[PDB]
Amino acid sequence: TTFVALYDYESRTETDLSFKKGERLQILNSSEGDWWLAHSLTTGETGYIPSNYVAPS
Amino acid sequence: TTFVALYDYESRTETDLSFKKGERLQILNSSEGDWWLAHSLTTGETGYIPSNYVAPS
Repeated sequence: TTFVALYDYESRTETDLSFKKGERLQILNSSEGDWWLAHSLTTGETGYIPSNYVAPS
Repeated sequence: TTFVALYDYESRTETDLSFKKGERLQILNSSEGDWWLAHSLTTGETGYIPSNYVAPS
């Protein structure tokens, strides 16, 4: 249920969470799901996608 | 290896990927890993975290 930060992390966008090594973190359930780095074969664009929006080919 | 978009998705930050239903998407390997929505019990802040930066308590 609970995780611990292994390294510092500085936020890079409005939506990520900054934390320090040692912080205790609780994972939450969103409707979008986990986010994956993806490349669109249709458009050539790249970036993070919500896993719950996609299904295997 | 390949996934298909089930719904349209409009990007909300500089780092996510917009796509339309039907696009074919390839998942890529980054050093940060998959991203999870998390709540810091240490600071009370909330947002997405790189999974490879944390370990179970």
